[PDB]
Amino acid sequence: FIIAAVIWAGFSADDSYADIMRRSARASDRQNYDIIKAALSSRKFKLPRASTTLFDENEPVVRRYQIGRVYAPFPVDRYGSPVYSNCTKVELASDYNAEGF
Amino acid sequence: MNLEINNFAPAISSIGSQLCSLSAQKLLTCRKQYGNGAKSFEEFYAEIGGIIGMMGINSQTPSGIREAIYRLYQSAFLFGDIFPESFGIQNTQNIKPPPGFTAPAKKLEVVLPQGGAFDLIYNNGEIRVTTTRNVQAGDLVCTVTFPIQGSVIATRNCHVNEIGGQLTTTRPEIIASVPMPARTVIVASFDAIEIGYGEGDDLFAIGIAILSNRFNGQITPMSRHNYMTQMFANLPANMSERDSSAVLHFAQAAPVVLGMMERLTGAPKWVLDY
Amino acid sequence: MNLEINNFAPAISSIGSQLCSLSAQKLLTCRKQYGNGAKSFEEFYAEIGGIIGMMGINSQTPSGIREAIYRLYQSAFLFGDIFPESFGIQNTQNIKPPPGFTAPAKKLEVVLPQGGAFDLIYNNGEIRVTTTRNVQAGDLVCTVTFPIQGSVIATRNCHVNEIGGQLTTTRPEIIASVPMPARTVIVASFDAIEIGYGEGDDLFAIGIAILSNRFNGQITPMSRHNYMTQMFANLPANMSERDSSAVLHFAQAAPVVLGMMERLTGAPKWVLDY
Amino acid sequence: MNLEINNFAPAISSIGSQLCSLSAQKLLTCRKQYGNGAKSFEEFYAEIGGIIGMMGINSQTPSGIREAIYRLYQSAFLFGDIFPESFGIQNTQNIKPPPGFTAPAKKLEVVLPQGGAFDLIYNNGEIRVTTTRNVQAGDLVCTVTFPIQGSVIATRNCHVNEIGGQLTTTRPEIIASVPMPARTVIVASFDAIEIGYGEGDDLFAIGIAILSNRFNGQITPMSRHNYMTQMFANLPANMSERDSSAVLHFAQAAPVVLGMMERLTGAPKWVLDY
Amino acid sequence: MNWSKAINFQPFMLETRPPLTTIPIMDQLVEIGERSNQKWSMTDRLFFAIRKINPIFVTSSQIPSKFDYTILQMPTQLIASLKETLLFLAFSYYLREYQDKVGQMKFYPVAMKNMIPIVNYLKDRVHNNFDTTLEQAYRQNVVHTLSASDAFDLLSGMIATTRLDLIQRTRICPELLNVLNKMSFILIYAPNRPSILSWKNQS
Repeated sequence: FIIAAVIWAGFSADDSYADIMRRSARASDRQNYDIIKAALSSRKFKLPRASTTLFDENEPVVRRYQIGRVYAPFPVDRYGSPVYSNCTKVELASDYNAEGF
Repeated sequence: MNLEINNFAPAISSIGSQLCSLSAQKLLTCRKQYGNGAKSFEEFYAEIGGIIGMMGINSQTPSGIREAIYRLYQSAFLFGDIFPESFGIQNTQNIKPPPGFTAPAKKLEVVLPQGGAFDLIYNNGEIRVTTTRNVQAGDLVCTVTFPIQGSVIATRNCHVNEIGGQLTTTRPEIIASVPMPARTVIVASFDAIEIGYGEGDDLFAIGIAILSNRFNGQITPMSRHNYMTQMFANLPANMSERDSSAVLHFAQAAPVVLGMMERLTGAPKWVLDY
Repeated sequence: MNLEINNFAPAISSIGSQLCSLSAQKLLTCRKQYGNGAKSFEEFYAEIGGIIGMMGINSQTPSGIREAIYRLYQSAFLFGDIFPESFGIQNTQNIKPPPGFTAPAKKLEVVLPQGGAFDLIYNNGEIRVTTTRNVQAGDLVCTVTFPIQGSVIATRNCHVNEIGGQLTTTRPEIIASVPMPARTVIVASFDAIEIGYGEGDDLFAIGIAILSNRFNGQITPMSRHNYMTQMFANLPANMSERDSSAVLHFAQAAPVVLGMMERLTGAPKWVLDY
Repeated sequence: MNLEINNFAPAISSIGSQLCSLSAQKLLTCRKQYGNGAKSFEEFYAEIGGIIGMMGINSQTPSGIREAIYRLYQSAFLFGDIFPESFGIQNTQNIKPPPGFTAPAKKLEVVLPQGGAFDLIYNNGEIRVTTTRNVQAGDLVCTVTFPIQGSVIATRNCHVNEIGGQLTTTRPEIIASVPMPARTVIVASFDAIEIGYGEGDDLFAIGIAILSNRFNGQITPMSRHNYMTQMFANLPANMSERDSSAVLHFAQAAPVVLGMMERLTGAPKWVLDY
Repeated sequence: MNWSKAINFQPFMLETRPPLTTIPIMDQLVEIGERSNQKWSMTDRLFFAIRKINPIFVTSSQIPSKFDYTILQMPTQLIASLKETLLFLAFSYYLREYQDKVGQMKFYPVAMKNMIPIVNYLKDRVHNNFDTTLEQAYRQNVVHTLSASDAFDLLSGMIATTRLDLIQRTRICPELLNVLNKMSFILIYAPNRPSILSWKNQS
């Protein structure tokens, strides 16, 4: 949520960083993150988000204990393609101006 | 057809309409940039037309759009209690109004009140009943159930509440003006527009079958008029006229877009200009 | 046979079918590389047949696979309801389509309408009906309760809704075409496929006994046809036909794999190619 | 159906069958390694199900295989006798043999002698006729127009050429052997195999619609048996059994693969192992 | 477990654990549960959180459960009000940070009145425009409309404890005192004021 707010502070027309940080009261961290993420994958703005999937390929070996699946820390796929949650290419029709930066 | 429309329908319908409009825009854009060559049009569309980036659609192929349409349709109109938390549904506080209806009212639905005193037949633009007995002046003979809007033309031996040629109410009712003998015939023609749109009926036929093959026990293929009448009849009573418009826009946009992705022809204006 | 199938059955059935597929592929591989030697094939399989690459088995022995099958079967078909019906699992975990059914429909199941106007006997692939009284053309004589699909052959004194030799619906009903005097006979034969799989009946016979020894009160030994008819009859009404196939595949595969692990012969293509 | 088969049908069929087998093998290869995550299997197949090294195919997506199948089918079986220069045909004589037929002959096709002497009714695998008038021993009763190979069972009041229970000729003729008066009935049952491949009948029904929605003027939805009877009837007289086998194999494989690319289940053995 | 303190074994809390053979299967279903957002809180918007509040009747204790999604009911015929529903929801939410996550046996409080009608009313009375949160609903329907003593009397009826038992028991178990403190309740017995209970100054 904090990363999303820092990014969205410079693309929103009206809300500043403090205004977005204030949204904590009327919602949750997950819900506010979902809102800002949906705002960053609209027609006006498109910022790809790094994502990952579960991994299940193991090379067989005799062992005593149980085995499980783990997420892949890196955001690339088994076939080398990048994995992104919203869009594959950055296309934003504005400039990032926040607090004079 | 059995279906239960929930309270959360407008939120799903907004996303569905946005997805359909994006698909139509991509289809037309790729249709203008196709140069004749080794690859056929469908191969060209499969490679680039499918790519659309929104939360909840995870594919650069038309199959992803098809699955998204299926999931949203099942969440909104089907009986199973399903909601897709992965789309941009959290920020649906405000909903853009959908385009106004343009479907001509050719077969308008009415209900004879009681007593079997009138026999009903239909025409291209007009209705007419035969009185089987004496009738008093100023009583109800028929009333519409499917809302219409437009002008009234060629009314005979009856009266409707219209001023300046325009009907004042979305549910007009016809009442006799003079006590009339048995075998008299009262008529009323309307140049009005019923619920739903008119363009894209060819795509509707091949999309309703597509989305009926999946939900094989829930949806039966049939014409657009009966589909829309049943959708309107299944709407909850406690719903505004603004949300019902979005729900009924998505309910028709889904089949026409499903059929449009099969036959790579153009797209209707109401689907595209949402 | 009394059993309670919940709304979580497809999710458990996907894991069960994957486990069965992996177990069968290992047996064909071990079976291909056995070299005649002091050690028998049973010991040779039991020493390396459980080493498969699959999460969720806490043992590298056939006993681990057997216990995993037991717990999956108990969770899916015998435990009862798990969680509220609104619990969302389909959105994050998608399942894989099971192979299409291949079991020929020999004893097709039908139910006579009320009134005792008909006599029913069975045959190899057809049913013939004897009228006890006079019957007018165009009324129900039979209707199937076990779904069926395929072609139709040799209809006499009856009409079935079909186009080009192919049945239009999965639940056809038999109606007359000509008025029939009493003691008439009407037949209907189908070259069609019922619900289930036709290969691996020898394995099923002993697998059902193996899993009926453990669940003595719930499951009883029976033929494959009766087992599948009851399993289809116990499916929840509010469930898609795309998930019912996934449930039924595991429902029949579990006895087949249990009996396969005893008689170490080959495996059917339906269990292997999942 | 109306369709013309040119003299170079085997050459087109030998490429179409290879393409179908390649696509099916790729389908199983991708089905074996499906991650079972948030993406459905349809998106997975649409993303990685293409063939990259075959001359003739111009896209790396499944749509390319579909379009190639459409071109090959239109060239081989439809009115346009267009020779596809795009696929590389070097020798029109070399033709890999196709797998042998596996379709059981349930509804055997027979024609009466034209004397109006017998009545014909059908059964599961046998035909039986009743004599309208007196008939002497040693004359034709029935003859089959659809070639059939297999064994003979339950031959009563008739004679067929047989060696050790096996039929001699591929088109047996039924001749009465005893002077039989007074409207008697003769039977003839065959445990034989007709033309085509029984497996994968579900995919044929869904693929024939797919390829009839395109060639609607020439192809109509129907059952597999009627489709194969007409396809065999349209074969040229100057055609050997080695070539007609390839033509019929492609004729059945094309709808099956077209319907398999929609419902991503497994593939039949006769398609995989071509 | 000793780590579960002594609050998990109170008379008003019921322990649940699935059949032993099905424990491995239930563990991997709830994992798909956390992969989805199958949980609710107080500091979240009601628009979707109202969907994931589904109390069930406890016929038997051998039932599977997720600690962040399960709400139990006793099979009775009495119907609770809205304030009682919110009080029980707050209690159950703030009581689950003492859940014993190592031992398989989960412990949940059991409501003594039916909560289905109020949940359905809220779920059908909620729209896309409104931004109300579960915590805000609790505040505006309990904290700002009732006295602390009345709210405590209501809460006790939901958990089948005499208000005297709960008040006495808070003196022995600091965990229960913290749980009540999270709900804006304050218990100071030092001055002889008219009421032992009061609401916490907000902001």
